[PDB]
Order: sequence, then C-alpha cells, then structure tokens
Amino acid sequence: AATSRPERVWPDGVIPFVIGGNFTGSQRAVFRQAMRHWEKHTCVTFLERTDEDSYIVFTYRPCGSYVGRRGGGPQAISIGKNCDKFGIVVHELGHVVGFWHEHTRPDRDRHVSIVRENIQPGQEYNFLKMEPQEVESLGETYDFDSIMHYARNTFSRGIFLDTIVPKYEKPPIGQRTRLSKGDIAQARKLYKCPA
Ligand SMILES: [Zn+2]
Ligand SMILES: [Zn+2]
Repeated sequence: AATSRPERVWPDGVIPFVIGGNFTGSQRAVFRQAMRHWEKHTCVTFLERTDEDSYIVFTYRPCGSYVGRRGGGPQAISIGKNCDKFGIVVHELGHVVGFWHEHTRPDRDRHVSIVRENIQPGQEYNFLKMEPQEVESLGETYDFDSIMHYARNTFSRGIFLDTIVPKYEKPPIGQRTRLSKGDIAQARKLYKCPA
C-alpha cells in the first residue's frame, strides 16, 4: 500500500530525524538499528536534523504514524515500552517512508478475507481499504510477508478468531522481524533507487 501522492515521498530519500528525551540507551540503539536496516536495503537515508522544517521525531508517548512526509513541520513516531522493539520500529518507519498497512491495498480483496464476524465492535475502521487514488502499488503484488501486514487476529474478539484470512495457498501474516523482499522491492521503486 505505497502512497500515490508524490509530495509524501521524502526528497531524494533523505529523512531528517530527532530522537526525543526519556529513552534509555538501549532504546535509542534500537531506533538507530531500525534506521540502519532501512538504509541497508534501500536508498532511504536518515540524517540527524539540523535546520530542516520537516523531520521525524522518535517521541516518548503512548503506543497507538503519519504515512509519508507530512510537511510543514515535525511528525512524531510514538514509542512506549509496549512498542519499542526493532521490528515494530521498522514497521513505523515503513509508515514514515510512505506505506499504509498492506491489508488496505485497493486490491486487497483478491488476497485476503476480512472476517467481519470477528472484529471487535468499534474497531472496524482499521480494516478499511485505501481509495484507489491513494495507493500506487508500483506493479508489486500483495505481500503477505510485509512488515506492514497485520497478524491474523488483530482487533479480534478472540485469540483464535481470525480477522484476516489469506484467500489462497495459507501464507503466514504479521511478521515483525525484518523487511520482506517485497517491502524492499517496492520501497526501491517508490524512491526510484539506483540499481
Ligand atoms: Zn502500522
Ligand atoms: Zn507491499
């Protein structure tokens, strides 16, 4: 679910950043590891902010991110003890780079079923598709292994009640260990990375 909006693509892949206060040294090291992971695989670069008007801020705040470059000022990545692991930060940086959740692709109904009977009442909005004008997938197919893909029981009424079920053979969903091959391939196209 790569944004179609050109102004949301950070210029030349440069993403200035600030790390806020109130983190431990270990937490800060994880933020740097997550940035370096993106930099290893794609042409995105993270730059210690000096005077840039628009930048990301790793912000001590409750868990619960703008997609792409908002512009007009800083944008926060909310980090707490329940959402500070490497793979979670890599996912949040996927939002920063320009990705919505994989299940919100306009073509998602070709790939997953949303099991409405199992969604926690009042949490249905989390499963809305992006409008087709908001996403340009760059010719890359739906990626079950994306770091941006929800797990099978996200916002479910029960641990064993799936809210998202792949439609064909089932691929595991919801990994938060590293960027997938598809994430990388698609980020490279979005940022027009040299190859
Ligand atoms: Zn997310
Ligand atoms: Zn994708």
